Amino acid sequence: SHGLSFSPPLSVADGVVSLDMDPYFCSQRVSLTSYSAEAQLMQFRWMARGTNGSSDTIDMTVNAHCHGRRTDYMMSSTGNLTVTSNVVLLTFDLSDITHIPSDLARLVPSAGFQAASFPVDVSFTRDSATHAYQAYGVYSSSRVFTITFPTGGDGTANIRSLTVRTGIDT
Amino acid sequence: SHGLSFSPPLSVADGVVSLDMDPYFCSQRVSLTSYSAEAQLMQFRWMARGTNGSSDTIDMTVNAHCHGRRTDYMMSSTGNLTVTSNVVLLTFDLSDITHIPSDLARLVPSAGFQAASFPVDVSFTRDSATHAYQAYGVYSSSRVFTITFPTGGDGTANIRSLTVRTGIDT
Amino acid sequence: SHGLSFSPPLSVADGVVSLDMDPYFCSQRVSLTSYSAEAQLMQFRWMARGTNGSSDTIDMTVNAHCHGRRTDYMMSSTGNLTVTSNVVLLTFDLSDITHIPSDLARLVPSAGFQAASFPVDVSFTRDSATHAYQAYGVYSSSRVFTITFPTGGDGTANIRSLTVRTGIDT
Repeated sequence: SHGLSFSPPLSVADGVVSLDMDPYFCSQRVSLTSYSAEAQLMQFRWMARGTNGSSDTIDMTVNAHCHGRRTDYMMSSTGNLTVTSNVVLLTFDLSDITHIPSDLARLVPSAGFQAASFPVDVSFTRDSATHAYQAYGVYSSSRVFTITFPTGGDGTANIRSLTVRTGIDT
Repeated sequence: SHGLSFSPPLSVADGVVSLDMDPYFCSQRVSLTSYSAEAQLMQFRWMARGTNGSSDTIDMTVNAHCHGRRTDYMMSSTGNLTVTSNVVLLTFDLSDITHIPSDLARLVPSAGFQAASFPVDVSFTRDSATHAYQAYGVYSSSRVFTITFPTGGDGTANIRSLTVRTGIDT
Repeated sequence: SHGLSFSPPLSVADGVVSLDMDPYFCSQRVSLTSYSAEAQLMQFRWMARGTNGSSDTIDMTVNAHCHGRRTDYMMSSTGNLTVTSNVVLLTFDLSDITHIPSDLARLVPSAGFQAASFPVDVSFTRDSATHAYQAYGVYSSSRVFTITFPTGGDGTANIRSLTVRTGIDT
């Protein structure tokens, strides 16, 4: 007879058998329960880059609420973005963050999450009018996602008061 | 002495003891962590059925974002819905989907979830004005939920640009 | 040789080794999966207290959707709130709830969650105009959170139709 062996996330050390727990995901308070890691509200500025229908950049003030392995993004723009077409792509690369939090892992999506486009709420003012769209993002790599949204009209224009609301599973 | 026996989700095969993991819920990367299953953004059309305060139907364009065991619904209507009263019930039965994704399990709520009404965001235009409500749905069975919302006024009318935003735990 | 010992959330009773599961977080259906606890939609009234930029109180009609260890709050006000400044703090203490649900644990945030400010969506009408803000709350203790939001203008005024939308991890 072979004895008993323990496969991850089960482990054994000095006769004690344990469940190894990601504290951002789970903990025990006797029974197996939700995360024990402290939540963070991160505040930083993110320079987004127009990558299609714009060669412009725009500063976003970002509040990243990290709770368990959910990071929720609340972004607001200062400035006008120059658009050239009826659709624009705005790229969000982790290198274009100033500040940059130490828990950078809270801004990288899981491999599971990265596999699909995800919903992004977009609003902005163009020609004094408030536009609002159900847009979509997709990660191109683990550090970079691009959102795609309508500009409100055609040709060259300036969109202002850009808000972005979305979230990722990390 | 009886020995040791392992209760689900613990299991033993050839001396190796494991935690069986639903990959839509959890995985191990050494420690027990969040889901490893790939996210999906599903796109299909859903014919909703007025079931009270309407005998009409309306085509919805649905984006179902499946991430872990969360499915988030973003629906937008093409067409007018005929209403007859100040409140309407709109039924969403899985059989009235065209396309219909192969991972249909992503559109069935958990028994836990099904036990309560859940929040649904509803908006639409009636008489040129944009209405918006915090509405509620409830599953009648595991395949069928009905949302209940105000129509914006009284008697016969046509509501347009119907949006529905909600999510289910599957 | 010492034998094998089982650390929480693993446990052993009469030779049977188990994973103890918080049913609000997890269950087994063979593999380890999401919560099995029934969801609740709670409905109660909550008297909020102006604690800075107001010495007033305001009745909120609250719908608390409890699903797993997520509680989502949908609040709507009846009445005017008297404000005195350009920013207001509104306190939500569990003692000021009437009704008060028996599953009060669904309205206490986790120690993890409590550690950070969290996003709160606020809207209201002032001077006939509809204001809307991305606001923030923070728990001062496990029973009491305070939201902080702009009033829409300055000096004494009355804000009406106050809505509050937020959620907590419990």
